Amino acid sequence: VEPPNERSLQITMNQRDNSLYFQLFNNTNSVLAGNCKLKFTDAGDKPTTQIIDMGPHEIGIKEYKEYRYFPYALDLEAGSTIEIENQYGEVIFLGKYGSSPMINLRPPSRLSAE
Repeated sequence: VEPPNERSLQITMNQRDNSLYFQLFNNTNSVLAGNCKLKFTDAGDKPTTQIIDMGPHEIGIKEYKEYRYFPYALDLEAGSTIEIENQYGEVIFLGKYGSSPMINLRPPSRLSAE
């Protein structure tokens, strides 16, 4: 069974008039790093080149951030996948969108498992 103290990362989305907002909620028990970038996508089938930057600023635990991009008058759909590419350039957390704006993320690659 998966290891304990196994937290995750949630990210909320909110599309407005030719614009899209993405909120983060470091639910981890460690801490978030900066100089990261976001690799959000409308849905996944035929998304856009929507690419946001996390800036050099980092995020802490139980923290929170709000990134706004544009233009973007699209229509979010169930599938909107996201990816947080740290300074390294390799996504660490990813998650899709659905009914709710906020959806768990988690790494696309396993970390450890007994």
